[PDB]
Amino acid sequence: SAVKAARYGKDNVRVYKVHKDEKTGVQTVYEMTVCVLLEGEIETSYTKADNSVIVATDSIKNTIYITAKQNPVTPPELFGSILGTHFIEKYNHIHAAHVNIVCHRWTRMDIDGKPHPHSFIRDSEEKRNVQVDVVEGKGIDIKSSLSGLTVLKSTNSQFWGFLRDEYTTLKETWDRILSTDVDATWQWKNFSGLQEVRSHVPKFDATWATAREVTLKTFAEDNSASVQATMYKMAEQILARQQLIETVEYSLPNKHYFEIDLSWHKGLQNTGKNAEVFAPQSDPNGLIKCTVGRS
Amino acid sequence: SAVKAARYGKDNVRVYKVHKDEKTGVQTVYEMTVCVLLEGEIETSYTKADNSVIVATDSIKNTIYITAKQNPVTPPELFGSILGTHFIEKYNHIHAAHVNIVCHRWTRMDIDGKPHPHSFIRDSEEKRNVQVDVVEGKGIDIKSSLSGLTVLKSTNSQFWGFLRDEYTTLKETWDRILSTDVDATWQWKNFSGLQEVRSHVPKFDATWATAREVTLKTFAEDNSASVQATMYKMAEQILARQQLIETVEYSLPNKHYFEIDLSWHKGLQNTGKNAEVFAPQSDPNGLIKCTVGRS
Amino acid sequence: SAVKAARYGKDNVRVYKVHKDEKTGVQTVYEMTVCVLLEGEIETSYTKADNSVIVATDSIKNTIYITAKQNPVTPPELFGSILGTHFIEKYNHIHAAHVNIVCHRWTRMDIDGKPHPHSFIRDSEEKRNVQVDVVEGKGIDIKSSLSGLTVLKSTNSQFWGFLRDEYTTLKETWDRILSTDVDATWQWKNFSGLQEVRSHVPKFDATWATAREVTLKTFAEDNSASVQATMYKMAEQILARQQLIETVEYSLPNKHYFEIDLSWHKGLQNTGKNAEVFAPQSDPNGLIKCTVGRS
Amino acid sequence: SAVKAARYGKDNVRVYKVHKDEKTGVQTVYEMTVCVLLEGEIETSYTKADNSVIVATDSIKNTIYITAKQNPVTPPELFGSILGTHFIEKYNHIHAAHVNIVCHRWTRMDIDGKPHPHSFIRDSEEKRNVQVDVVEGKGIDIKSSLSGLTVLKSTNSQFWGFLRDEYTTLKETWDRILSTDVDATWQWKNFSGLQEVRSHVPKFDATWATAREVTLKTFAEDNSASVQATMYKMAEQILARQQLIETVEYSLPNKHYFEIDLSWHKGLQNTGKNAEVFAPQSDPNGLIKCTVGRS
Ligand SMILES: O=c1[nH]c(=O)c2[nH]c(=S)[nH]c2[nH]1
Ligand SMILES: O=c1[nH]c(=O)c2[nH]c(=S)[nH]c2[nH]1
Ligand SMILES: O=c1[nH]c(=O)c2[nH]c(=S)[nH]c2[nH]1
Ligand SMILES: O=c1[nH]c(=O)c2[nH]c(=S)[nH]c2[nH]1
Ligand SMILES: O=c1[nH]c(=O)c2[nH]c(=S)[nH]c2[nH]1
Ligand SMILES: O=c1[nH]c(=O)c2[nH]c(=S)[nH]c2[nH]1
Ligand SMILES: O=c1[nH]c(=O)c2[nH]c(=S)[nH]c2[nH]1
Ligand SMILES: O=c1[nH]c(=O)c2[nH]c(=S)[nH]c2[nH]1
Ligand code: NA
Ligand code: NA
Ligand code: NA
Ligand code: NA
Repeated sequence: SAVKAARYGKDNVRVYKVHKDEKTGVQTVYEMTVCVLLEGEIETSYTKADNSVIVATDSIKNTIYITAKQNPVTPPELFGSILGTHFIEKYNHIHAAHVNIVCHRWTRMDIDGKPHPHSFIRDSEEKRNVQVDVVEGKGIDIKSSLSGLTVLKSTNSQFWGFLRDEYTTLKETWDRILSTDVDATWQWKNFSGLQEVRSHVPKFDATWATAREVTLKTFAEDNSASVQATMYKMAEQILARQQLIETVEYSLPNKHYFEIDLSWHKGLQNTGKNAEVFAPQSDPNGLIKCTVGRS
Repeated sequence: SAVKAARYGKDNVRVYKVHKDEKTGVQTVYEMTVCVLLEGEIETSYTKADNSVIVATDSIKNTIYITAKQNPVTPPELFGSILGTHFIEKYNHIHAAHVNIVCHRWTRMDIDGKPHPHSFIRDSEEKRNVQVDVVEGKGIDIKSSLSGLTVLKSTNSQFWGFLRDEYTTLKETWDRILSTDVDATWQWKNFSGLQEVRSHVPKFDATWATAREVTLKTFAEDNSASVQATMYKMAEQILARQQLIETVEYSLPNKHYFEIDLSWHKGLQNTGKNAEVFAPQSDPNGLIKCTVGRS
Repeated sequence: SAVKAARYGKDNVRVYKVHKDEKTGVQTVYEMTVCVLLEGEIETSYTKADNSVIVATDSIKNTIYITAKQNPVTPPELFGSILGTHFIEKYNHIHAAHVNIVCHRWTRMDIDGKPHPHSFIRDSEEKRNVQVDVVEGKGIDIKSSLSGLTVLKSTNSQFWGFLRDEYTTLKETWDRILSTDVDATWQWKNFSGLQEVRSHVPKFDATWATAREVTLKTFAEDNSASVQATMYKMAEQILARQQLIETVEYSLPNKHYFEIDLSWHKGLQNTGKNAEVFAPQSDPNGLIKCTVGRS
Repeated sequence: SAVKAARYGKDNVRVYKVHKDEKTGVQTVYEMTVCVLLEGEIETSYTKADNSVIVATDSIKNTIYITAKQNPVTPPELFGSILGTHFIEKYNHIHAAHVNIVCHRWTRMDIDGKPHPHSFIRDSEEKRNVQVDVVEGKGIDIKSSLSGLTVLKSTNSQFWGFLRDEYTTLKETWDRILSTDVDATWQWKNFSGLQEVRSHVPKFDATWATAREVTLKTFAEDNSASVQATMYKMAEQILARQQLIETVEYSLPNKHYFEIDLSWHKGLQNTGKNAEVFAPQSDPNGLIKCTVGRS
């Protein structure tokens, strides 16, 4: 036998950081969950019980906290690039570092219509994420994403004109509910190293804001022919608004809301134009994916 | 043997309802999860295989949807009272109906600074709940609550002066992080029946807004001596602002954020006034409860 | 305002203990999750910021580990009684201690048909639980339970003869699937204190084994008229086999498996006696409860 | 813009099937969760609102149930190959079908030491899975796996000799607890189509049994130098026992159990050889991966 691929590290590392402005007295908090997996000349730890090549996962954890102490943790594209660069520079035998960051929401509270200097709310489980792959000799590859953005529109979605054969029972519709959990990922141009990532730092928060804004406005305003056609519109707009990204990927479930025929009970009309009460369906669900690139 | 207590029904019934204003073109959505458990002269279904006394759970489900078609589903205190009243009136042998409602958030979207007529976002997993117990001969007992309201303050929490003995290792602190998931419940005066519940309908949304506002402002502004002392302040203020509630109950976890001593690494100072990076702890957690009534 | 009820403590405390027999070389492991909530003369911590009455939750955590070091952790009825007794004896102002224990499964592995001396498997998420309430002046109240025992029978369940009215659509059946997650609780006679609990220690594991065996055999062998009638049989048998318990409580969901009519496709017959492929339903679910006592 | 990749279909489709032997009266149940994603000449559904190319996801769901009615659902490698082959043969414009199957455990009950003909238990959340990729022109690619197999050994694990530098605080150990959730995947030789998959059908259950047996016995018997070294041993043994698989992949978390120093309390000794009570850690966790192929 032979090792064909190997990586190891620390997952589910919870990290909080606070920034304090003691001129203004305003505090700002950041919370994330970090994973770091390393690759390199490590196969003998698997084949020969040679632990000399292992940077212990506990030491990887220590390194996350130390790096967070010594650097800004935002934007996450930058923090992940600094962290991954550390590992491949510090350790001659480590040749790639793979950093995932899940960013959790702590939105400043407004109290009596003024922002509070040190109190925050989790306004939803939506996440902002990065995957930063630092590969020695080959730069830094970054994917950015938003996930867990759960939305619903009650009309201005349609689905008709689909293939119909002996497996088909679904009725065409010109007016349905559409609800989904948005997972949207933008893939950046390869960066040559940390310096280039630093040179683009303002584009990271700006591109996440553009992706979110395009998602929300397109979802709300598109009289949707299908999940596929709406998601494609979102992707092309994001590509047109940030030339340093190469592709945009969407993964959208179709979280179904079924009409309920009540006409068996006192003639009640609850279907079609009369549909008011629906049964949200936990499973199954459609799942629609696409990756959009430039022509 | 003998049956001492028995109840049965349908749980986890997902319900959506839409309201359409075709003068303004504005749609409004509501989504909940309902459970209904019935009690009455039903013991023979357990002891003698007598199913004649059972209102099938599927029929209970049908009844939830029909009631939702025929009535407003808001406020949930009203909807639960209508639903529970139906069961004890319709069925001579059913003497109590226990209705739980979990209300899910679908907040209208703002697009380009205007509210959208039919697009919504799940802005957090915070719930609004009711437990409505309709008991024949004895009125309607309602508990209202908010749950899953997750908050954090980065300073202006303290914990010192606690008991110290041979089991104690915890250091006193005059400046700590406080984070919790708020579960707050207000218990209404018994209502004599549906008419009385209807007569108070505006107080339900108003009291939920008061509880939420008091929670948020007290959490943000109290320089907290302990979780106990802060939660008590919230409860007394809610009681002073709604005379039709009898008690306020809080259940608050203390979701710990631990300092990380890094001085073992290049002398790094990250404790006390220098604390910037912390380790959020998933478990264990303090859990602090109280029920506050009037003197 | 006034405090009407208050309790505080530590939740979600994970605990492992190992026993090593260095005559036989056999090791045995135990893993649980513990919560302890205390009551007593503590209201001033809520109303007056008086932390002197608080046994810090961290010290409660320390106490769980110390008690686990100094005593057997099995059976959980005993461990919870020792722990709760400690708090009300150690602290004059603490008058009740409420201990919940969730016991996790670590079943010894068999390798090449022999039990392994120190390797274990989690053979399901079924739990064994206790709630032990130690109340000064009033003894020790113990509830024991098994939960998360998930079972299915593919036939020999029926449901017919139920009430039928204008809310009913469900078809009678003489042959259905029955699946549930069993939650079964037995409530012990009040114990006067720790000595009496100790005097009954072998009855705790024996009664849990009886409850489990009765559950499994009755579920498998009863040609069930309804969930209610089967669960009642289980409860009466457990009461007849342990005179020191006063009541048995069951809470059983009816996790539905729906037939799928495929006759629209090439005449396929998949209903009634021809039913082979079914759609398991995640929600909603029936929920059936009863508490059985002695006549 | 241009579509670079696209796939769509139905996820989270719950399926039960029963087999009845009415000579022996024995029933056997199978339960799974299925996902099917299709690829092909479908980009115009995204770019031009052309739904003519879409096989509706509801029809994909119908097709899963129909295929389950008409064929055995075991072994899952076979069922997934039949299902995926259907889509690329039925639809000229569909060129790949990607089928995931999660198989749930329903183990026959033993009652009074005899197997019961129609009653079953969920003996753990361990799953058996397949990913079957049917690609027109290019055969069938199958990955098989076991996941959620949670194990613990209380001794006969070590971790010493790892790299030590200014980021290292971890103490070497010659006797630790090792616990993990096993995710193990074997990748089969490409099959030319359904006929070849059928020709190997007995090897699927046999190879899953070999992988499980090798995992369990190696975990229990290896005096482990590290997670890496133990997992590698498992992989090489599986490769030596099934020549039709090309690689074996393991992904193992190191679910940490920390010693608890209690010597601050009455001199209690609970570390090193005296370690009996431990704190299981929910997060973070080491994560160790490797893919093993043949030399
Ligand atoms: O692409 C990745 N996504 C993740 O969410 C993740 N988590 C860990 S660990 N590695 C990775 N890689
Ligand atoms: O937008 C949709 N895309 C699909 O592929 C599909 N299939 C079914 S069913 N509804 C929908 N809706
Ligand atoms: O008090 C209750 N709370 C709940 O969340 C609930 N759910 C069901 S079912 N009954 C109840 N009762
Ligand atoms: O506010 C608090 N109440 C407590 O009872 C307690 N115990 C520990 S530890 N921290 C805290 N904080
Ligand atoms: O009766 C109880 N059951 C539990 O599961 C639990 N958990 C905590 S904390 N107290 C309690 N009390
Ligand atoms: O055993 C049952 N009890 C019930 O109350 C009920 N209701 C429906 S529907 N099925 C069942 N089955
Ligand atoms: O490789 C896969 N694994 C899965 O668990 C899965 N689920 C769906 S949908 N496709 C896939 N593909
Ligand atoms: O087996 C192990 N592999 C590792 O890479 C590692 N790191 C730490 S910490 N413990 C362990 N154990
Ligand atoms: Na390197
Ligand atoms: Na009645
Ligand atoms: Na006391
Ligand atoms: Na094809």
